[PDB]
Amino acid sequence: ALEALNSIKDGDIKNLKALKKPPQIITRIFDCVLVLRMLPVTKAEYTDEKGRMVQVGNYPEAQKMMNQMSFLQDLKDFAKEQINDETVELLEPYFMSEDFTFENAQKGSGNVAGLCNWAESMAKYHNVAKVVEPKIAKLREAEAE
Amino acid sequence: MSKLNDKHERVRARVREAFILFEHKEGSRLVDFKDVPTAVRACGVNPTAVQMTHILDQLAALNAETDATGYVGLENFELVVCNFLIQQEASLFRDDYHTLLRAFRAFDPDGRGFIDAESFKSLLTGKGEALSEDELAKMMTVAADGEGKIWYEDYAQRLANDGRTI
Amino acid sequence: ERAEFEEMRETRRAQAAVIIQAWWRGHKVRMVMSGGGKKGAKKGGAKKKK
Amino acid sequence: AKATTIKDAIRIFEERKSVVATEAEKVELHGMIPPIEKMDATLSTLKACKHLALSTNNIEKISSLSGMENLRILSLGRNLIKKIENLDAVADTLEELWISYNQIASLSGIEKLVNLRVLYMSNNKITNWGEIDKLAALDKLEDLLLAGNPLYNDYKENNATSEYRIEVVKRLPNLKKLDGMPVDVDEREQANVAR
Repeated sequence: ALEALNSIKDGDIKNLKALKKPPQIITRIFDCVLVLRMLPVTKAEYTDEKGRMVQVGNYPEAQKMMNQMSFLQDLKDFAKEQINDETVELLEPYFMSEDFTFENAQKGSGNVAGLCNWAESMAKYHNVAKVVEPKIAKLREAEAE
Repeated sequence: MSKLNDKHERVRARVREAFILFEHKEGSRLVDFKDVPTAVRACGVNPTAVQMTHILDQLAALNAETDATGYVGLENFELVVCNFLIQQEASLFRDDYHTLLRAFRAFDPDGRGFIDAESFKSLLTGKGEALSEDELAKMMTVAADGEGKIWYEDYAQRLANDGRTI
Repeated sequence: ERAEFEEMRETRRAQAAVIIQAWWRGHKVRMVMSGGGKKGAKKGGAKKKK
Repeated sequence: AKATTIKDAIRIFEERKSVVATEAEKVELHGMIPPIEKMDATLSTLKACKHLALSTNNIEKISSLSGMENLRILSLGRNLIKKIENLDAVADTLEELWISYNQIASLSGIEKLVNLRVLYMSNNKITNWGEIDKLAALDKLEDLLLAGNPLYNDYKENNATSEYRIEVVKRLPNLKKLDGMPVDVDEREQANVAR
């Protein structure tokens, strides 16, 4: 999962910059990655569409956060012993829905598939670290005993 | 109910008009805390020292939840003044002249019709809501005549007719 | 009866003093307001040409 | 298609996980379709619930937390909660509170969570250090997250993240982790000398 993050250092940034205001269907997963990065978002049914009933991302927030040059550091700087409690709290409805499928992601463009793969890899990393923490605690207790 | 809501709207308009008179800035919807004892008396009521202290404490408690800028919000001041005025009208009926006449008669056991100004000043200085010497001098200036006799009937009539428009 | 009267007269006088002081406060504030804002009218410059 | 009741959320969670809500330690009624708008007393049946997740909904007020004797984790993020209140029912067993991103500007009442250990309420409406000063009453608080608040952003845009962390550690000398980064001994010393 970690090696899948640094390989997307600049191609996704360039493609998203040239994407020219993408629609909300992939703005949803873009804001998913944004919440994983833990940046402020407004919380309401903004531009809500009937049929999904999911917290679809806003229109101008994606444009505001697209031109930021810090995305390379966002996709690079991370460490262990993380809980990602806020992200696992706010990312449930996107897992409940079925609009993040790989087949749906590849329909848009190459950057969509890479961003979805990055989000999935980071979620798997968070889950595996959450499993690891009590395990390593038990290992150190057993070593002391 | 609709009638209750309309009456509340009228009371809101009246209390907003009263609040605007003590605004620190025009349209700021804020009143200085030091003028709150002066502003509460402006609404046709006569709060006691205990009542004003309770109003100040309630306003401070309400403003503790918001930014402590030293100014009282229009909504909070309006709610507090509305509650106090409604309670005063409900309990103390508007027989203000008779209430003040009884209060003044409490100081005249013999029913002579007049009360000594120096004794009045001493009693108000030592008893009840102890007031300042400037305030006492204002009392003698307003009430006492050239002979030093305070006709409590006329003084109570003047006190009750203090421009309070119902 | 004398003890009761001695207590009652003092309590009544204290209550009357409190009431009259509060009502005088209100009357004083209302006299101050009735002394309306006769602010000094600043004589603005009378521009003649335009 | 306006709001989801607690009973509807319970039935959906039971359909998803094939487990009874009353017997499940981790109850997941969060992210319902449509989002839940009101929190009611049906949740009192979750006696064995240690992880209640009602987050990402349209809940505006916190209420009806009674009946959950074993409640250790409460998740209420991405909601319309503005005030910390009605936490006395589960204050004895609650250790982590997940109320991040909310519209909370005042931290009155958080002192009721005497047993709170993890408090993630980042991206809220905190604009003054007085709210952070209210967190000093939490003796067991070891982790705090406040990234995205106006107070945090004021230092972040001015490149004063270190000063923000020093102030946070000064007001909470026993804090172990801040914004996902453990508090180091140098930061502790700077907070001590500033205090």
